[PDB]
Amino acid sequence: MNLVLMGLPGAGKGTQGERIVEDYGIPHISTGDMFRAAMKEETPLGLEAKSYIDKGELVPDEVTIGIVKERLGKDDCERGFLLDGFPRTVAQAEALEEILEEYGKPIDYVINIEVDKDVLMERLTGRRICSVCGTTYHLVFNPPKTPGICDKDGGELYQRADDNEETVSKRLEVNMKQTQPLLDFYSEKGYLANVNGQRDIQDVYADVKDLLGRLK
Ligand SMILES: Nc1ncnc2c1ncn2[C@@H]1O[C@H](COP(=O)(O)OP(=O)(O)OP(=O)(O)OP(=O)(O)OP(=O)(O)OC[C@H]2O[C@@H](n3cnc4c(N)ncnc43)[C@H](O)[C@@H]2O)[C@@H](O)[C@H]1O
Ligand SMILES: [Mg+2]
Ligand SMILES: [Zn+2]
Repeated sequence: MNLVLMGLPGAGKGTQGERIVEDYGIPHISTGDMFRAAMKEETPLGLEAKSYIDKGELVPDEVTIGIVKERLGKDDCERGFLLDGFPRTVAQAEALEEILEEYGKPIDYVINIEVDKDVLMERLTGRRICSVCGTTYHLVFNPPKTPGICDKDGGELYQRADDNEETVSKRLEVNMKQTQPLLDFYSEKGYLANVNGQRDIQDVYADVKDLLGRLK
């Protein structure tokens, strides 16, 4: 199963992707997570990406395409994969098309998780992330069993650096500009499937499961 999840900041790509990987065992590849892991490990990649990430701007296509090409070439991906947050520009989509021919693994679906732009700020300012595994919670919409710690591993939950109001505004602006072009690109390819992500997590996942159940 070759999948791509797309959506505006805070729409719920990670929340739905974790559910997909637990049902299908494919690797969950999020470029955002890769960038934050790089920053945490203080690598050259982390240094390069941090500037854009802190501003809520897109990390340049070249370096981003490069780490995805490398990542998809790993053995854990020979049985399928779940891209999350990549591609997010038409240029990245065209590049992904080329890359997948190489690794002989064309896209089955590009799932677009649609949530009103006006309710995303609340999704992000109320978000808490696990410092250990990266899973996310929400103070109101999906709270951890115990405040301050992850259900799975007890790690401390914190607020992602770019989830501040100022940065979210830039993130929304930047990605909204990229949204129609990406939808048009995949609609034409026929890989696109829009899902209403502004409902309970389970209702959203049910619709997603429906789609994936159609693939061999
Ligand atoms: N390809 C690329 N090219 C260039 N630059 C790139 C790049 N990829 C990454 N970058 C750089 O990296 C930065 C960060 O990228 P990235 O980490 O990919 O940012 P993002 O796309 O904005 O997505 P988010 O992680 O913020 O949200 P999400 O959709 O996963 O939502 P979640 O499930 O956590 O949910 C959010 C909250 O909502 C809650 N929630 C989830 N579902 C629901 C629901 N159904 N109902 C109510 N609440 C819900 C959750 O509990 C949580 O609190 C970018 O800004 C850019 O600088
Ligand atoms: Mg995410
Ligand atoms: Zn955790």
